[PDB]
Amino acid sequence: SELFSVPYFIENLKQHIEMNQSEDKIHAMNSYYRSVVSTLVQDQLTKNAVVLKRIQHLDEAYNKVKRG
Amino acid sequence: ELFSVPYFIENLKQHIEMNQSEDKIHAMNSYYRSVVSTLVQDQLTKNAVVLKRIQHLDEAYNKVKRG
Repeated sequence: SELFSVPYFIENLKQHIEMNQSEDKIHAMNSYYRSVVSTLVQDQLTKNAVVLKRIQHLDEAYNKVKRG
Repeated sequence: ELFSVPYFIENLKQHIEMNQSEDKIHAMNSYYRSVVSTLVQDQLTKNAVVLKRIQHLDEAYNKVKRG
């Protein structure tokens, strides 16, 4: 719900997995992960603390989705 | 030297070669995810420094991928 939050990334990670049925679930997650981090880290407008927190959110979303 | 671009380029290549179940691109993504996770768990390095390490990793990734 909240922009760039854990549930936000959990939702996106789940949908990305569902949209790529010709790739391994874990690999689809890592692809989405690399692309998101790359975009966030290239952001020269958002505060470092905010950008880092967003990556932390994505990371937690990844760990949660992986368990399920 | 640590967590620098050349550093990640070297380690990316080592994982790609040592890995026995993932091809080039898949190995890079798995290495990347695993490293960023660690770097993000860092609770004693300044946030600016942490991001800078992740930026170098991304730059190394982009270089090894197009190269």
